Amino acid sequence: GVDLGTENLYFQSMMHILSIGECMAELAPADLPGTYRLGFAGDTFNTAWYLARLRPESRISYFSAIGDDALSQQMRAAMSAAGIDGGGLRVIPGRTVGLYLITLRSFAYWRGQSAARELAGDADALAAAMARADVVYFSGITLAILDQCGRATLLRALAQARATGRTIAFDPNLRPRLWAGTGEMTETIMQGAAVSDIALPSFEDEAAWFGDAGPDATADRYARAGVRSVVVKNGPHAVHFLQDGRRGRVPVPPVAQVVDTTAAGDSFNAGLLDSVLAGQPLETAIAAAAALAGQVVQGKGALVEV
Amino acid sequence: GVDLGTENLYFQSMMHILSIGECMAELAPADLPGTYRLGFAGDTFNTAWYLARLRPESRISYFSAIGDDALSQQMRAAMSAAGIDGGGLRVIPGRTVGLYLITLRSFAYWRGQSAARELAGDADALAAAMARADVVYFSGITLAILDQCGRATLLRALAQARATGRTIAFDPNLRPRLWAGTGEMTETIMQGAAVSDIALPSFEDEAAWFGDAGPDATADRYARAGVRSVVVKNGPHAVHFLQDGRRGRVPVPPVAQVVDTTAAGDSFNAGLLDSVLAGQPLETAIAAAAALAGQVVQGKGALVEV
Ligand SMILES: Nc1ncnc2c1ncn2[C@@H]1O[C@H](COP(=O)(O)OP(=O)(O)O)[C@@H](O)[C@H]1O
Ligand SMILES: Nc1ncnc2c1ncn2[C@@H]1O[C@H](COP(=O)(O)OP(=O)(O)O)[C@@H](O)[C@H]1O
Ligand SMILES: [Cl-]
Ligand SMILES: [Cl-]
Repeated sequence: GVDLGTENLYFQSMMHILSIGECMAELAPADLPGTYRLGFAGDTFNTAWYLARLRPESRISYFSAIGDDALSQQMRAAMSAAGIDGGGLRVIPGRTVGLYLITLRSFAYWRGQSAARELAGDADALAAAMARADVVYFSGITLAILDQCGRATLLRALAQARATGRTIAFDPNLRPRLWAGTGEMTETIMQGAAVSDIALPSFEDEAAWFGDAGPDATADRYARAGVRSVVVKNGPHAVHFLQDGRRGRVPVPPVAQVVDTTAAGDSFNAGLLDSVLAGQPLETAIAAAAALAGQVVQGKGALVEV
Repeated sequence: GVDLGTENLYFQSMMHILSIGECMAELAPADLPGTYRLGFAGDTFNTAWYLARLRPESRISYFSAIGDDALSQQMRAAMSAAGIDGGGLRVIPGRTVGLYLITLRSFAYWRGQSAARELAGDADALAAAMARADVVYFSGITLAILDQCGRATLLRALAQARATGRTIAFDPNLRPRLWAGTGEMTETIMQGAAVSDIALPSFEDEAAWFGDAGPDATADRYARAGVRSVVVKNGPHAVHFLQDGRRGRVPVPPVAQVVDTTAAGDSFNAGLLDSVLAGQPLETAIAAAAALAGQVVQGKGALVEV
C-alpha cells in the first residue's frame, strides 16, 4: 500500500531514493522485565526509515533479500508501514533474516546465514532497482555481508548506474567483526568508494583502521578514489568536507542530554541526502543533517520520531 | 549455589546424571502483543531440566559451551536457578549462544555459529565431566552441531566412559536441517548408537529417514549396533522395547487436551532415566516416562511444571 506515484519515459512524479543493505530483526527490553519488544532496524534500513519521514511525498525504496517465514513477512509488513517501498525485495526460500538482541545495554547478533547475504545474487534485479533512482545509497555493511562474487556484482551495478546519471552515495560504516580480516575490509571499502559520488565516512573509525591523522586526510583518501563530495562526520565536532578540491567546515551545535548514539550516522546520512535531493547547497545539507542527528541522539533506539 | 554433595574415592552422596548438548536462548510471545519473553531451552537441556525436578536431591549436570556476553551469563544463571550443575560449562571468548524465536506457532532459529558447537574441543574436560557420572545422556543434536573432529572426540570419550561403567543413554532426535545431508545424518546417528547402552528413538522420525517398517525394525537396528535397551516412542501409541533379545510393549494412556507436543520426547527421556536410576524395572520406567510426557503435552512451552 505504499504510493509509488506515476511516470512517463522521461520523469517520475516522485523523487526516488534507493537504499541497499540488510534490515535486521531487533529485540529490545520492554517494560515488563524478562520481555523484549520486536522491531526492525539495520544501518541502511534506518537511513531509509528517516528518509521516508523527511520526505513522505517521495519514493523511498529498499533493496534486500529476506526469507519466506513469518518473521520475514513481519519485516516486509514493517517496511510498508514505515512508508518504505519494498517492492524490490527478493525472497530466499530456505533462509530467514538476521537478528540482534539488546540486553539490559549490550548488543548480541546473529546474521551469518541471513537471506540478505544473497541480495546481489540477481544482477538483473539489482539493475532494475537502480534504473530510475535519483540517488542510490549503500554502506560498508552492504559490502561486508556479500561474498566475493556478490560484491563484484554490486559494484558493477553501481558503476553502471552512476554512468547513466544515478547519484551514488556511500557510508563506509566500518564494522571489522563482519569482515574476514581488516586488510579485506579496507581494500573493499575503497572499491565501494571508487563507485561513489558522495561518501559519508566517520572519522574515528577511519582513523583506527586506515591510520588517518585527521578528517582532512580522510577526505583526501576518498577524493583520491574519485568521490566528488566527501562529508566527514566526527562525533560532536565540526564536520569537515571536501568537494571538487574545495574544503569546508560546518559546525555541530552542542547537544545536552545525549542518551543513545544509535543511528546517529544513519540519521545524519538521511538528513543530508534529503537536503541534497531538495537541491540545497552542501553546507546547508550538512547543517540539516547535523540538526536531525542531534535530535536522534536525544532519543532511545535506532528509530527516533523527530 | 547448586549443591554438589560430597564424595569419597568409592561413592558420591548424590546420584549423578550428566547431559551433554546445546542449550538455546528462546523467545516466546508474551501477553502484550509485539513482546516476547526470554527463556532457555534445547533438547538435552530440557531433559536435564525435567530431571532436576524429578530428583532434586540428586546431581544433574549439564556439559556444553557458551560465550562470555550478557546473554551467555543469563543462560548460566538460568541453569543454576533450575538446580542444574553447570560447573563444567566451557566459555568460548568470541562467540555467543544459539537462539530460537517462536512467532504467533512458527519456530525460527539461529545456531550456526553458537559456542556450543565447540563443546567437544577439549577432550580432557569432556572426560572429567563424565568420570563419575552414573548416566551420561546425549542426543543426535549433540552430534549434529559438532564438526567431524568434535564428533570423534565425543564418541571416544563416551566409549571410554562406557567401558569404566558409565551407563550411556542416547536420543537420536533426528533433525535433518542440522545436518549437511541425510546420508551423513543416518551414518553418524548409528555411530552414536554404537557407544550407547540405552537408545530412545522416536518411530515416525526413524521411519522417514531410515526406512523402518515398524517399531520392532527400529529396535532391531539399534540392538544391532550393540544397544542393550531400546525404547521406541511412537506418539500416542504403545511403546515397544527390546532388551537383550527380549521384546515388550508398554501402553500409553490416552491424553485429552493435547496442547503442545514441545519437549514430549525430552520429558519422556527424563522420566525414563529418573526411574532407571532409581533401580526400577524397564517396563515400570517406561510407564513413568509416558505419564510425565502425558502431562507435558498438556502444557505450553518446553518447560512445563508437573
Ligand atoms: N556527542 C554528540 N553530540 C552531538 N551530536 C552528535 C554527537 N555524536 C554524533 N552526533 C551527530 O551525529 C553525526 C554522526 O556522528 P557519528 O559518531 O559518526 O555517528 P555514529 O555514532 O553512528 O558513528 C555527527 O555528525 C553529529 O552531527
Ligand atoms: N498425542 C499424544 N498423546 C499422548 N501422549 C503423547 C502424545 N504424543 C507424545 N506423547 C508422549 O510423549 C512421548 C514421546 O513422543 P514423541 O512424539 O516421540 O515426542 P516428540 O513429539 O518430542 O518427538 C510418547 O511416548 C508419549 O508417551
Ligand atoms: Cl508514458
Ligand atoms: Cl575421601
